[PDB]
Amino acid sequence: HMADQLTEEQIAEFKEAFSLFDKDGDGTITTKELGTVMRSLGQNPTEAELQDMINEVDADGNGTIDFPEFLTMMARKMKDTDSEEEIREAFRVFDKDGNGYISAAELRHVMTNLGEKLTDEEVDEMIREADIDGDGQVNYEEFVQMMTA
Amino acid sequence: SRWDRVRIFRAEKSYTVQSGRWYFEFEAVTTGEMRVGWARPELRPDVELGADELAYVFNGHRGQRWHLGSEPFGRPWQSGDVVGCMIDLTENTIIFTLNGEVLMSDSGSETAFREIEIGDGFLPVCSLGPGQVGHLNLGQDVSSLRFFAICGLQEGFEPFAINMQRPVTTWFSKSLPQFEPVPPEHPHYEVARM
Amino acid sequence: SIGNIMNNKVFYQHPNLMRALGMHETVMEVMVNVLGGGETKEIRFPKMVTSCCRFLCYFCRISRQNQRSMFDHLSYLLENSGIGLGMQGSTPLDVAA
Amino acid sequence: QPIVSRARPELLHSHFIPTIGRLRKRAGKVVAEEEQLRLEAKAEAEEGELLVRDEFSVLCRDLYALYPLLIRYVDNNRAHWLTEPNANAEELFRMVGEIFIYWSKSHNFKREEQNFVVQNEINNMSFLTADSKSKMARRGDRYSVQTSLIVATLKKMLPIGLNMCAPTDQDLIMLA
Ligand SMILES: [Ca+2]
Ligand SMILES: [Ca+2]
Ligand SMILES: [Ca+2]
Ligand SMILES: [Ca+2]
Repeated sequence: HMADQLTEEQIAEFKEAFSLFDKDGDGTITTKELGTVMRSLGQNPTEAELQDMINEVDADGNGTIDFPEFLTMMARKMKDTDSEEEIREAFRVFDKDGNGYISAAELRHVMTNLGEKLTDEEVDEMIREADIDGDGQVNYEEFVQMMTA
Repeated sequence: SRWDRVRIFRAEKSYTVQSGRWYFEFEAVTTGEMRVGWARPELRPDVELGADELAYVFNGHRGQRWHLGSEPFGRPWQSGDVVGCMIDLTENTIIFTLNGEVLMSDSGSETAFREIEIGDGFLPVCSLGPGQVGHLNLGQDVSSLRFFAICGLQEGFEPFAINMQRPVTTWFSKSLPQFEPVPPEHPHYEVARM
Repeated sequence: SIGNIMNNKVFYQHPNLMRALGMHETVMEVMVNVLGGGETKEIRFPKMVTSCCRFLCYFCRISRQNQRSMFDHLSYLLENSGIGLGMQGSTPLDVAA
Repeated sequence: QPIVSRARPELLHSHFIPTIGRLRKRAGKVVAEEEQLRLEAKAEAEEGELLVRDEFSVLCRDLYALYPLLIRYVDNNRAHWLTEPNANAEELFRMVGEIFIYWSKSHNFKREEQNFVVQNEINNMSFLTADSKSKMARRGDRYSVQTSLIVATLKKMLPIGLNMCAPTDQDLIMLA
């Protein structure tokens, strides 16, 4: 949903961008309006591709781009940036310091913040399971292949 | 010829072991191409030991272990060296020792083979190349073994023929061509009765 | 009026305010009145119907709470979707979907 | 390590036994302090838990300065000890056995040993494969309990201990 993907500030910024394209203010983006801003940016496209880049996001097929369609375009652009990198943030939650390894103390820190509590001994049980190298720290490579700590 | 090169010696199928820990020795009188290890009862006489899945052998000529191929293992032997072949069917491992010292691969692996399925069972086996002489000691006389006490006695392994009256009957691959029926499942040849 | 609302940043920044104002109820009631009259022989003012339906579809995509609010009228939309096949574009069946 | 291959049997009694005995009593002294801390739980036990960690860390350093030499010496003399029973060899088994028991019981002992190996980049694999390389022959490369010298030395000295027991004692061993 747009509320999940976009914040109030981003919606305001997109509206200003939409108004930059819509010099008329009627609420729709025509080919000439889209072509004008492209020339200001240096590009000189033809109407054949200019229509194509409108039809690619025009939902109702009226031939013009309104704000609901403009927001829907930007909502997809924000969403599809992250595809499978969600494990990177999950790794950094356990990795407080910022290096490439998860320490037992760092695993204690996240477990302390979470509801479940450890008796300072079973923390070694799952870290040695995740850490195959046996160095006492779980790196990023060990975390993605199998997640226990 | 291709066939009068390797002579395979194995125990009789009636001595097949499917449980327990067993030990026997093989003395390399010569230093050429000789292989020793454990083989399944369905071992084929015209195939080199370890070239298929029916045998787990150690090639002491150049320090290799053979099972579905060759990979380096241990060190080459010398004249008079005794190879102690140990199989553990409780842990599904095979251990080879040379003069009482356990052979190791290019790692910390103290066992030549791991996770071996019992299935039909295993039999002691050895193969000798052209001009090769070897002594096989299945341990009918426990005092005759030269390195069983050094490595194998304290680990719970027993001689393959510890309590047996007659010497273990052995079968050898005789390189005399014979006519046999064409197998119904032969990969290359099919016979149709019209 | 629908176009101006969908061109307003407040409509997207404050979905809860739009829900409190009953904007989706008001648009739905206008649509069904047109669909109610001539429910079998002919649907008139098709552009108004597809404008209201398109508005409600974008209304659902703003937030899950808006989507849940329109879900409460799922049966109400379905009973008016029998003749919505005649109109092409955005239909009450599309709003239900 | 290369020069131990020519060591004489007299080094077992003259040098190795007195040295390991000092390590054995040091290990017992530290674990005695460790159990003293846990019997009286306190907020001050942390101030002192670091002390035994330091004592375990220095102890593990001493063990890894002697065990690689001891392991190679055992390999070149285990055959003689099994062929002819040796009182000194049996005594060495008790010393390495008690150190292993201390290592297995103490939680800090395992932790400090693991820290010592990884921080000092101890191979723990060349110490066990040097003889194979001397004879011209991944999973836990950083550290593994299987390749730990504290347990590797015991497993090499285990046949010496089993050689003391008669075969009639197998039933008693299972009961114990
Ligand atoms: Ca315009
Ligand atoms: Ca449009
Ligand atoms: Ca870290
Ligand atoms: Ca690691």
